Amino acid sequence: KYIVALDQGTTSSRAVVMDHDANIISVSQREFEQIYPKPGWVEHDPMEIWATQSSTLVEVLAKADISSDQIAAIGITNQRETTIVWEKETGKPIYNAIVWQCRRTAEICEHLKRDGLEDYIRSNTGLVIDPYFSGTKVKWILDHVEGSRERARRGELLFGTVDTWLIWKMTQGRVHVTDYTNASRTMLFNIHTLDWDDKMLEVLDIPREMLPEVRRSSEVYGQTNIIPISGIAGDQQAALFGQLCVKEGMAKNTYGTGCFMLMNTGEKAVKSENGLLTTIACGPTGEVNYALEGAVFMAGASIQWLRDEMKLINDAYDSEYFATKVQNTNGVYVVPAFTGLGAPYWDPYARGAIFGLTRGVNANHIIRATLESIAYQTRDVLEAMQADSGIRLHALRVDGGAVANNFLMQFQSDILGTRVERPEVREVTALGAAYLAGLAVGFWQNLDELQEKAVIEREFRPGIETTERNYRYAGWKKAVKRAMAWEEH
Amino acid sequence: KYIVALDQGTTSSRAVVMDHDANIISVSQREFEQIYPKPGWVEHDPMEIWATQSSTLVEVLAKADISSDQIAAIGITNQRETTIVWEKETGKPIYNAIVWQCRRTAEICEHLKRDGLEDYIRSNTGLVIDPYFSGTKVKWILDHVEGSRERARRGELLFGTVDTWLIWKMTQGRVHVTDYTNASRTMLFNIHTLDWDDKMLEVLDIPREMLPEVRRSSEVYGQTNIIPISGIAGDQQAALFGQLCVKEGMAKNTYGTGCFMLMNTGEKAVKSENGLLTTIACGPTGEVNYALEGAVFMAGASIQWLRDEMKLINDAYDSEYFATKVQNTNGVYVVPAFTGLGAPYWDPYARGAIFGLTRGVNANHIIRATLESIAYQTRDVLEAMQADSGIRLHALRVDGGAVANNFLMQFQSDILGTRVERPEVREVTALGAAYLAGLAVGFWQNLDELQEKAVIEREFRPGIETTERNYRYAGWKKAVKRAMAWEEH
Amino acid sequence: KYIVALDQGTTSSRAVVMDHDANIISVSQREFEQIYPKPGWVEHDPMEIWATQSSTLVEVLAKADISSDQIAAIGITNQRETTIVWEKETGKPIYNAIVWQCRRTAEICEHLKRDGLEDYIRSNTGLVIDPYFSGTKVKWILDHVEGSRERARRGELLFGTVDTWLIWKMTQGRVHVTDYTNASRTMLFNIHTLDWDDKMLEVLDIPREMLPEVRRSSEVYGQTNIIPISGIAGDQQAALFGQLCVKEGMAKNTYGTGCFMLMNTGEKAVKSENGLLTTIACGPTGEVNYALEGAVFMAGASIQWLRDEMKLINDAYDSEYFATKVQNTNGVYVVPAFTGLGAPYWDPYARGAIFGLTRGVNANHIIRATLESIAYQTRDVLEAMQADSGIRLHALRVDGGAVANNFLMQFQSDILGTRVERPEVREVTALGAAYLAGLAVGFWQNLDELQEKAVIEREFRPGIETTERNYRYAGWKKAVKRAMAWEEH
Amino acid sequence: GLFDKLKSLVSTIEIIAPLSGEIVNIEDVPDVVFAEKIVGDGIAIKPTGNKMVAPVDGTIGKIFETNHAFSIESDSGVELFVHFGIDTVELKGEGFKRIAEEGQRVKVGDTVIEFDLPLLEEKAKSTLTPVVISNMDEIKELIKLSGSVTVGETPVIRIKK
Ligand SMILES: Nc1ncnc2c1ncn2[C@@H]1O[C@H](COP(=O)(O)OP(=O)(O)O)[C@@H](O)[C@H]1O
Ligand SMILES: Nc1ncnc2c1ncn2[C@@H]1O[C@H](COP(=O)(O)OP(=O)(O)O)[C@@H](O)[C@H]1O
Ligand SMILES: Nc1ncnc2c1ncn2[C@@H]1O[C@H](COP(=O)(O)OP(=O)(O)O)[C@@H](O)[C@H]1O
Repeated sequence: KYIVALDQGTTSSRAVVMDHDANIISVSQREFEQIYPKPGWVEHDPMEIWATQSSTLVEVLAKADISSDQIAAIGITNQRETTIVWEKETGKPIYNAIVWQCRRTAEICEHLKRDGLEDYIRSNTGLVIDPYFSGTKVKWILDHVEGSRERARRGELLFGTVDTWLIWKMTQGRVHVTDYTNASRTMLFNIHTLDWDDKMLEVLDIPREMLPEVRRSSEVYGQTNIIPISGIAGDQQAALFGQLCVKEGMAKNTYGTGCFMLMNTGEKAVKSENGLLTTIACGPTGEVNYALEGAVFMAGASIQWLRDEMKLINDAYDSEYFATKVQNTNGVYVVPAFTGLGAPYWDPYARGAIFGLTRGVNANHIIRATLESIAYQTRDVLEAMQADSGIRLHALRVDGGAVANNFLMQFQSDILGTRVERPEVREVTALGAAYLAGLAVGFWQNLDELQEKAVIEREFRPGIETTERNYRYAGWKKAVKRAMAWEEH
Repeated sequence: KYIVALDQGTTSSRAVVMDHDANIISVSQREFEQIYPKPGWVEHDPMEIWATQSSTLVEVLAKADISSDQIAAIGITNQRETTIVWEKETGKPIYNAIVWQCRRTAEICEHLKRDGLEDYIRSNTGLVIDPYFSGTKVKWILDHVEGSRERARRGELLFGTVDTWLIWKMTQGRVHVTDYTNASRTMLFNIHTLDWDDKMLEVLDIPREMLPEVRRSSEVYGQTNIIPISGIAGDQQAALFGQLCVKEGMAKNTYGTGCFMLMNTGEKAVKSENGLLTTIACGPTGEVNYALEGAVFMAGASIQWLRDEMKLINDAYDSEYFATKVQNTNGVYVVPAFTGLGAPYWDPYARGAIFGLTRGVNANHIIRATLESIAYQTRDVLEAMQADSGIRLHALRVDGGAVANNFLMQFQSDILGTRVERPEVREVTALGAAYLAGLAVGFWQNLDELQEKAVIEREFRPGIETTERNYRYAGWKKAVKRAMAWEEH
Repeated sequence: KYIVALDQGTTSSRAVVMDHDANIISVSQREFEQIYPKPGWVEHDPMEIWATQSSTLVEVLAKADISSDQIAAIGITNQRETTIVWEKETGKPIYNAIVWQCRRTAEICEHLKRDGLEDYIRSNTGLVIDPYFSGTKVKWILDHVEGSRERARRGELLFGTVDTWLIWKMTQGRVHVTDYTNASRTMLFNIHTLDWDDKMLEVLDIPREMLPEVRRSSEVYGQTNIIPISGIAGDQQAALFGQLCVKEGMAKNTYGTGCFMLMNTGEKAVKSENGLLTTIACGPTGEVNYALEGAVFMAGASIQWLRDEMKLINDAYDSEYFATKVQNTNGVYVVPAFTGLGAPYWDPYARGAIFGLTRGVNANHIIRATLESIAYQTRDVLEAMQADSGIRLHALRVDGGAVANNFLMQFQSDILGTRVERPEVREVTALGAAYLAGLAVGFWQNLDELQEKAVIEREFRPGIETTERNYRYAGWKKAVKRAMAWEEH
Repeated sequence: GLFDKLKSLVSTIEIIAPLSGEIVNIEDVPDVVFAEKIVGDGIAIKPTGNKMVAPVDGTIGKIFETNHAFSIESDSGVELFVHFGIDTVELKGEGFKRIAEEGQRVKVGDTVIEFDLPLLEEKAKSTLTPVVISNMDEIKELIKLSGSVTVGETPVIRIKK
């Protein structure tokens, strides 16, 4: 039999099928619209998200006909923090999905820093007071609809990030559930108590009647007719798991839409003194482990911008070719602060900028500089992951869409000064959610039956250009300073 | 109250709302993928079609909140001839929608011409033996699945073009219906007897158990929960109706994806001796009228090709600007025979071609020549509509996506030598389906309450370039000869 | 010391320096405007040509400072057949350079075929009655200026192709000279008598007072202050010489602006019964040898068109990448008959055309098909060179701008079914003119001192796709038929 | 009936017959790149029954889209190329049915393309099926065998690396 994985990305919706070994038999992906109502804002349509994620589901199974009774279970991985609020009864959303990227709620984060409620939230959630997290996105939806909050005490409407959104639609409204890794990302959840924090619920005034039942990452939570829905983890926490980074000090970086670097820390919650987040991840059976994290908002979403709005490339694959036509970027820096700067900066008001322009700078210099910022951003948070930990990575394990760019992986190797290990399985976010489902449904009986599938296909070592490393990076560092606090407030 | 219109195009899916006057209050449109499995082939996914048409429906009503009980009825207009066959029980299609454009079944049309079954089908259907029509697309789906036809006598699976596809999905499978204008387009329907032709069913061996109940264009056929589904017409026959071309000799041309020119002939079926089709249209209450028709496959779908595959423009709107940068096309001709040549040629094997190239020919010459072929094609079938009728149009009434190109409308005026009347309502295909629904549901009580809404906004008269008319057109004529019968058979 | 080479192309002007071994020490190139006054016409400005060729000369010498007295001699290679006529006294041209490509004089070639003067000109010149050659381009300049011909008997104005144009400007008007290979290309020269043909001078009425002194390919003809001007050959005849194809049966193909394939035949003039030309080439010391030739007008000038007018690529180098993104051309054929069809067709009225278009055809299919026509054209004249000779090439020696496209060289190998030998010296047209100059000036004492410099750097053998060879080529063959005789006459 | 559910009587490098039939000389094939070993050297097979098989143990490389020919590479580093008939891309794959996928690991005898020899005799220019080593540069000695062969059983070529 097989296990199905729903992996609902910030930009795409992909379903993927696995056999009992671990193989990918079919992968369907269905990209959808990004809604920007005002400049620092991003939004998806909750229905366009479910429309796409269903299409994919009823597409992998048909692609090679197989259905309902050759399938053990369903795992769910999803993009984190984007908040949805819907009418329980009608199953209709009272707004659009305010995405993780969106900067709309910076004013609410300011009131929260004014109050001196800064140290409480880093301590009890591991997070930062920043628009990224779910918490204050729920306050904004309630503060902009008329009567939504009273109606939320009377229970007519309820909250959820994308994992609880999708399972509700799949289980005709019956079960309404989050897992631990996904709940932690809301700023409404205590990471110690492992349950919704009630001061954090009071300062933003969310009725606890809205919230889900935070269940666990491997466990059957309901059925699906469309059959056991048994796994859930935030896509970055399941990618750490498909990478089998299930013991302490083990880490990976995903070059997806943004770049997310996490490191398992086991049973200990480590306080970041260097701009990182303390989140929750899974241990070898799907239990609560803590992790350390750096979130940058902007990796391959920058290549999406050169292709769709700027129209400089046609494919994102073409970025490798035009970038290796020039040799250097002529002095140009690109800071992709399109939705502010994530870790370790955490600046809501920073915007994207291009720097050092001269008349001889052409489009290949801009394309090469966009690819370079993915690498420099990764150096910013890696440099921070060592100061917080103590560990020194001598290799870097990667995954994502963008790891198929050989120039980026090599440039990443030179600017870092470490080796960069690349798997022949690029799809490890889906796999991490599937192992998570197979586990609960007795399909696998833990990770050692999956160890012999982490082939590390290509390896990237520092060539002789790694001697420019610091010179190149000091130009990136003075470039970021100047994109900081652009938006006035 | 309001009436809703579902207008499901070859490329887009659009829903539009009307008040009791006639106004468009909201219009949602959701474009979808075109599948080309082999070169002369086009296919849509039946589920991608319903997915889009539902999205739109549950989008116009929300766009300005209104639902189920401020709405009199639902009208359905749809792209004609594309065949779907599905599992009655599961509501799952045994193939993709073989589109009207698709050239896949040319071999079956050849066996039908070999048999001397040419004059029978022009007589009893008004149509031509050509891959365009539905008939032989159903034979190909049955001849390529294993067991599909025996299963079709035992009734497990049934046929439908897009109107019967959409209403089935909307009425949970209960009613399975076509109208007269839509049924006539299949080559399986007698236009005299006004019921399925049983010789045409035998030569292609379709079980009559597959077919729909051919009901009428204005009549409540069922309800919809999602409420009276009361109107249905093929999109070109409803555009003739929104244009109020409801009496004989009245005509219009739509510049949509293809160019379709129809003329009402009332109670008489006129035999075309000049490459046109004898189809069915509506009379002032939605009754059977006959019409005369010229179908060209290729109008704004050619501008879609310059934007998506060639990447020469970014918007289709940009075609006007780059085309009026040059003054002439330097001798270049474009023949958009991408899916063969429709009327009056009817050549399955003709393919697209560009002609007269020189080193000084740039991209604006190609863009201007693509816009010109829309105009020359329209001259080909207008010239034929006069030879078949006897009438001489002194103006040309138009509608469509592409009528917002002022250069095309003006070039159309010069190459024809007649005036070109343009409405301020571009959306008359939807409206024609809505009047059709309002009628049955007692919402309007016929067309004179809608006469004072046919304002003819801009008028285009022949400028002094109409003296080049024939010289320009004789170059188009020797260009078509050479794109003919490219594909070998 | 060094030898300088002036190589004045149809599109570029390049000067290149050689040491006593054979090395290229410096190469300057200066591209210039192509003038198209009417569609089938091409023209260069005689002054824009000399302006560029001087710039280059006074640029290689400076590039690495060296001047006048470290240089043995100057060799001249030039594009063939383009006619210039100038005022002897003022050194000002009475028109623009009517290029070899230009189709303007097709009407004069028709009068010449009407007269039955077809067999005389193939016999005494080896050429075809076609606008390509110089002869009738001189009649058109004289027939369009008022008084130019009487003034040409009184000697105020004189004729020359680009070699005699450049040496006149370099030798302040003193010497006015052509070589044998360059004179033969005019249609005004007997290839047997090796002197201007006086019937050919009468039928087009050129005063013999206009003509140059046809000197030889290696010989000091004058000095240059700017110093012995000692070599001259038409660029295709000097490329045969840099390739050391100096004995019979030896051949090469240049993929330059057009594709020119020549084969040395020694002391014999072979009559082409298969659409080729009988021209003149050099033997081991620069003596008259005869050669066999196929001229196609349109090779990398087609890639210039996609870059400059169509704007599909930015570099011609980019054609390899986008062409190898697709795998096939989807059925598309490109016939680059921009200036009619050269050998073996010789159709003045044929124009460029693109064929087999479908909605799924994108820009990479068109780019790949443009590169393919260079290969198919080369198969057309190679196939003819064997029927005229008897020889069967088992390898193909190449040179040119376009041989750096590895996809084209490989596709050329598969469509031909032979190996394709490629030198690490791409610049062999310049070198062939320089050896030609070194020879006369005692700098080298013949070719064996230059044999050990024909390294054949990359070799291309037929991969497994050569089995499609004929299928692919039969589609090219029915495509050409349809671009033939487009222009009406 | 058909016999694949039934276990079969089972079993210097050999190249086992991609097809059943009689051997013909590669130089007796009417297409010059095979007849003169331009694309490789090896032999042809005049086929007698409906399927082409994997000729060695390796990975499939390219099945052409007309499904008339495939390339494979033995783990003993040999690239063989099997191509049904000559100028067969014209049939636009009409008589073939692709059984396998391009990156596919295989063993000797595993089916890769099934055909319809009654239609192909009737329509192809030639039905003879070349099987050549397209990396001849890499190999020392080549011994060609003769007579009748049966698909997946009988050897045709012995190479020594
Ligand atoms: N060759 C490439 N070079 C750079 N970026 C790429 C490349 N291929 C894909 N991308 C980017 O990677 C992203 C897709 O990554 P993926 O991990 O599959 O999705 P997600 O970020 O939604 O989880 C897109 O933003 C895309 O632009
Ligand atoms: N300004 C324009 N100029 C030319 N073609 C246009 C222009 N605007 C839209 N189009 C074309 O018109 C078509 C849309 O027409 P429409 O009638 O609304 O849809 P349909 O053909 O599906 O019924 C598209 O093919 C689009 O490329
Ligand atoms: N990579 C390439 N692929 C195809 N064509 C090329 C490529 N590089 C250069 N070209 C073409 O080759 C031509 C230049 O060839 P060259 O022999 O140096 O000049 P010429 O034809 O004037 O003698 C140009 O027309 C250019 O477009």
